[PDB]
Amino acid sequence: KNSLALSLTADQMVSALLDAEPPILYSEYDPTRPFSEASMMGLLTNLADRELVHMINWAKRVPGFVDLTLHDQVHLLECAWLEILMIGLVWRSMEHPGKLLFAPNLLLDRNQGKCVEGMVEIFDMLLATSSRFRMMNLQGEEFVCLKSIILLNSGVYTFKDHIHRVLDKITDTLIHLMAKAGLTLQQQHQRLAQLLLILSHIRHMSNKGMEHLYSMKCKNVVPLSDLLLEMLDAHRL
Amino acid sequence: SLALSLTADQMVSALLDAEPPILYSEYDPTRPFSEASMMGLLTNLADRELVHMINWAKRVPGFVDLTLHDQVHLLECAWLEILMIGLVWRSMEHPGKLLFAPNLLLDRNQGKCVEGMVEIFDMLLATSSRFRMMNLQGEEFVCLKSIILLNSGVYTFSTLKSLEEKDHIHRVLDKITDTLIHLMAKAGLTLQQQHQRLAQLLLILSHIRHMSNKGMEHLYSMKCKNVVPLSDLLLEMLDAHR
Amino acid sequence: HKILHRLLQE
Amino acid sequence: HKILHRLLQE
Ligand SMILES: C[C@H]1CCC[C@H](O)CCCCCc2cc(O)cc(O)c2C(=O)O1
Ligand SMILES: C[C@H]1CCC[C@H](O)CCCCCc2cc(O)cc(O)c2C(=O)O1
Repeated sequence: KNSLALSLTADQMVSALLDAEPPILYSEYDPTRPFSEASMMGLLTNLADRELVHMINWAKRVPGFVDLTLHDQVHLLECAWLEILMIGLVWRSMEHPGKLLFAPNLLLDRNQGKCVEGMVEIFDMLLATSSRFRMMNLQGEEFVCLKSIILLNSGVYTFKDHIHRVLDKITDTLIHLMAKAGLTLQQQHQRLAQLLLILSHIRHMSNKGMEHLYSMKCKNVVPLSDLLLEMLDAHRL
Repeated sequence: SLALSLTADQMVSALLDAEPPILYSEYDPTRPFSEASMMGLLTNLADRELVHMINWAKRVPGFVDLTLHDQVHLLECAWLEILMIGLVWRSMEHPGKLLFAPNLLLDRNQGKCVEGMVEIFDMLLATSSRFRMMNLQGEEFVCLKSIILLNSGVYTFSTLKSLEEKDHIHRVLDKITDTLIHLMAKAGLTLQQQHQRLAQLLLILSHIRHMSNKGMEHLYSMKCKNVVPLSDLLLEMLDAHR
Repeated sequence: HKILHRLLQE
Repeated sequence: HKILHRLLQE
């Protein structure tokens, strides 16, 4: 019954999460520009589908996740999947002010966002989040913490004790990293708050994104994988 | 800006003093419920709460230091989240019930009287349960409600100067964090427990955002279905969410 | 001219 | 029956 996750030290937690990180994937090598709405959405949904497969395998490696029942694992992923894709995108884009690095060969700006109906608004939100992270000098070790927090937190209220203990362990780990980096006590708690508050904006973006995906499903122009269709349906949206 | 010159005790006092009142519903318990009348009651209440909310916002330290357009944006983004956290707070001592008003307690079964409403009830009830599990204190609640006002629209705001407007908000947010930690330290919590509880509290804001997003889509559909007339204020609020 | 705008003034 | 089930179990 007892989870190995709770017995980990902060360094073991950090190391486990870094090791669990999924790879950065590529989009198609076709240099045809500009995009159409259909072709841009085609590339993005294809990429989302491939990242999702790696995400499900990453989640299995987040300490404490596989201690849950299969059904609780499914609920958490269904609730958090787009938030997790988005935080990853924002992290990848951080060193590219003004652009979203969907893939190393698919770096888009907000103007290209306009290629898709209803999309530029989402681009703008993601770009703002990227800029915020850049201005806070977000570190990779903090990023992997925040991403695992999303996985565990987003669905937890729509069910928990194990999950909340694991979340606590990740808070300890985040604070560990900030003290390690030289921040005073007051700076550590201020920074902890700043980071967690961004998670509210990520939830908002995910919810807007889910409405966008639904409309795309309804427009029935862009083929969507069965996996993407099932993740969308979970939101009964 | 005196807002940044407040001690933690002073921030708590300011927020506590600013608190709006608990309103009553015009609930006529003799009138048989319809979907139209229940949504009649809820939107009427929301409209009255919104007026007090606007005036409460003026009293949150730092808020009136913002330009008027920035104040409008923040309340436009946060209004339903702020209503919801208040409802959940009122409902905390009523397991399985939402205390919209002292004379209007509804459970999930009554929520089904409106299409698409029961799912939202369930999320609100779950939040209330969480608040109860955590033994949320009134002083913590007013801090969190002011955090929502200042945070929810801070990333959806022109020029390099419009950015300075955002910087003031972040400084006030940091003061409220300092205040939350101060409260927990005063409650005898260890450093580790303080950081853990701060996280627990701020993570609930993500769920409140979610509920507000879902509620906004619900309100939009009610407007389209046109079975309950909507106050002009409520319509403009909805309209700001596009 | 938004209602919210006016109330924030008045 | 969900792709998600298969992926979580593979
Ligand atoms: C810009 C956003 C639009 C979501 C709505 C879209 O309707 C959802 C389908 C497109 C998902 C694109 C995407 C792929 C990916 O690998 C990582 C991501 O963060 C995103 C993503 O954020 O898509
Ligand atoms: C149950 C929820 C439905 C939102 C969607 C509804 O469609 C939005 C309109 C109904 C608002 C009801 C309400 C009134 C109030 O004073 C405080 C509140 O927290 C709520 C509220 O949370 O309404």
